[PDB]
Amino acid sequence: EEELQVIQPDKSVSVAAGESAILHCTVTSLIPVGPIQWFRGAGPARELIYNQKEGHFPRVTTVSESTKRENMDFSISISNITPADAGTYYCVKFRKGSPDTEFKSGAGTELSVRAK
Amino acid sequence: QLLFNKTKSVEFTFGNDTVVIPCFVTNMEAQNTTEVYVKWKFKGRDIYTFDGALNKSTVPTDFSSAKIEVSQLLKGDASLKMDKSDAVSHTGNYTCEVTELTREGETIIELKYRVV
Ligand SMILES: *[C@@H]1O[C@H](CO)[C@@H](O)[C@H](O)[C@H]1NC(C)=O
Ligand SMILES: *[C@@H]1O[C@H](CO)[C@@H](O)[C@H](O)[C@H]1NC(C)=O
Ligand SMILES: *[C@@H]1O[C@H](CO)[C@@H](O)[C@H](O)[C@H]1NC(C)=O
Repeated sequence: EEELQVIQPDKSVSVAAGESAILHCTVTSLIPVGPIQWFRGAGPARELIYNQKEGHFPRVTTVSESTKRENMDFSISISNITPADAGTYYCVKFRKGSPDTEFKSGAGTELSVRAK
Repeated sequence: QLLFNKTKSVEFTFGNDTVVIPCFVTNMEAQNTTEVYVKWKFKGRDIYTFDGALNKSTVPTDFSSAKIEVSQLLKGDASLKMDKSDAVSHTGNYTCEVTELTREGETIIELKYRVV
């Protein structure tokens, strides 16, 4: 058997201001038990961008039907991009606990935003 | 996500020997409880956890009566049960968080005590 991989296939993505950004991420395994979350930046001051909990991220949703058990695609769409959204975005796998712990991070995707 | 059949609140009086706080997942697809994690939270603390992979329940000493019926998890039922002593001194908002493999979700229920 092989280790879980978190795959962000795109090193960078360019989006025109006002458009929606698509950030890709897939996993190779659904165990160990625990969620996938997206952040902008890394380290202690990183910003939570998405998880599967209802009603928290009005700009962000999954591209694929992530309500299915077999889903391995964690790609997200972010609406209404402005220059303020520029940065490196990480797809991160957690394991459950009190509290949950980071298990494995994807490589990151740099979002650049094109002005007017 | 795991999706929930939501309940705004449940109420009890002096007449209740125990209480149940309902939590029902509507798209559960688990084959074994090893695939499942449950956390019930109150004022930001985990007051009950079930780690399926270890078949291990954990409560703090001030919620010593808190439990779920582990056999019902495969049907999507993660309802919390506790005795009236733990209930009457801990009224307020409870969060039920369920994880199955990589899918997660949560829902909130207010536990209300009516004085008669
Ligand atoms: C629609 O809303 C979702 C968030 O729910 C967002 O991710 C997506 O980009 C929006 N679509 C468009 C075309 O703006
Ligand atoms: C308390 O008891 C009543 C009457 O049997 C019941 O309908 C209600 O659901 C109970 N409340 C809780 C919170 O368990
Ligand atoms: C669930 O899986 C565990 C680990 O293989 C096993 O010990 C347990 O018996 C399984 N549950 C049932 C009802 O067989």
